[PDB]
Parts: sequence; structure tokens; C-alpha cells
Amino acid sequence: AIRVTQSDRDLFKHLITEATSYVSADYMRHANERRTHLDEALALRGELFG
Amino acid sequence: SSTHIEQFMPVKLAQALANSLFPELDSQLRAGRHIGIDDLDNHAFLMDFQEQLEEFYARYNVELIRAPEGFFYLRPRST
Amino acid sequence: EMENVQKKLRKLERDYYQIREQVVSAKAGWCAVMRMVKDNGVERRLHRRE
Amino acid sequence: TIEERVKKIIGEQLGVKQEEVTNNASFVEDLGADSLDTVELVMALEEEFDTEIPDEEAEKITTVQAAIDYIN
Repeated sequence: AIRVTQSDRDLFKHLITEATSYVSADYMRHANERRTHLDEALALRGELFG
Repeated sequence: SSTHIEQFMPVKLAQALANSLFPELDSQLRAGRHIGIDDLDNHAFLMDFQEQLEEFYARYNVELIRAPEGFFYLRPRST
Repeated sequence: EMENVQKKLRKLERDYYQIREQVVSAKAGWCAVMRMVKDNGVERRLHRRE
Repeated sequence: TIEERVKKIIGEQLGVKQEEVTNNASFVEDLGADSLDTVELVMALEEEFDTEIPDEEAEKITTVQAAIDYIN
């Protein structure tokens, strides 16, 4: 019983962790570029208005 | 060196095929029987040499499959 | 000095226009991913703020 | 036209359906656009018609009807 379940678990965990590591990283990269350019635009906007 | 099992076959696979449990199991498997946890002998055997059996049966164009519930069975391909 | 400063202001204005266009273009593409990740994949799993 | 160019901008900046975006459809509650999403929406509205808006008067805009009202 143990021998079965332990295996199953190992495979589950490895796939999950590696897939999330692979995808979330680039998703956050994109989000961060968009955040950065928006922040630059807002600073430029405020300074221009003032 | 020559005349050495490794030339033709992995040692673990030959060790499995030489076991006394293999003919029974083979016969049954081919007939479509599913193998669960209760028939210890068979199940344990399956577990011990899983990958060798899979590789073996592959020759036939059939998949030796393991369901999540822990039971083994044979699924033939189109070929 | 104010005329000289109105020239810096105009440089900032042109920079701001460029940044504005770039930001909008980024958002347009990112929208598709947002509609595609409505599967409950984004709330915590993908958006790891860490 | 302006009253449909506004929809062109809103739908493609928030990703919501054209049917969803009615005149009275508020961005935050109906369309779901949050702080940064609304900021980008106002920026896109500025870009489409090549105009500029004051900060306070822009932030006062929080609905499709209000959006067009300031646009038209």
C-alpha cells in the first residue's frame, strides 16, 4: 500500500512544482514590465502636469 | 566480453523472465485479467520489475498500464 | 529661465507620448491572457507575489 | 463614431464583451476593471481621440456613460 501511494505522490509533486516554476516566472516577468512602464508613464504625467 | 547476457538483454529483464511466477502471469495478462492489491504474489512481482515488463511487452505493440488505484492491465495499440 | 524650462517640458512631453503608446500596446496583448486564465489558475497559483 | 469608438476602446482594454458594455455599465463593478486596469483604460481613451484630461476630472469618470460624457 505504502509502496504504491508514495510513488504516486512523488510524481504529482514533481510535476506540479516544476510546471509552476516554469510558467509563473515568465508570467511575472510580463506583469513586471507592464507595471514598470506604467509607473514611468505616471511619473512623467505628474511631472508634466505640475 | 562475448557470450555475456548483457550483449542481448538487460540482467534485470532476464532475471524477471526466469522467475517461476512469470508463465502464470503472462498467460493471464494476455487473457485480459486485471491485477489488484489482494493477489500479493503477482502484484509484488509486477511492482518489482515494472519497467522491464513494460519494455518487454512493448515489442508486441501493447502497453502494460498501471491505473492510479494500483491495478495493472494490458491495453493493445491499433497495430 | 521659464522659456528654457518650457523646452525641458517639451522634451518630457515627447517622452511621455512615446511611453503612453508603448503602455497601451502592452495592455492590448495582455488582455487575451487574462480572458484565458479565468479557469481559476491565476488567483494564487500563477500570481505568486513573492 | 465616438459613441462606438468608446466601446472599441473599453472592450479591448478590459477584455469584456461588447454586450456587457452598455452606457450605464460602470467599470469597477460591472466590467471588473480595478485600479491599474482603469488607469490603462483612461490612457487608452486619451490615445484614441488624441486629447488630454485633467487628473481630477479624469478620475471622476467611472462609467461608460460618464466616459462618453467627458469624451463627447
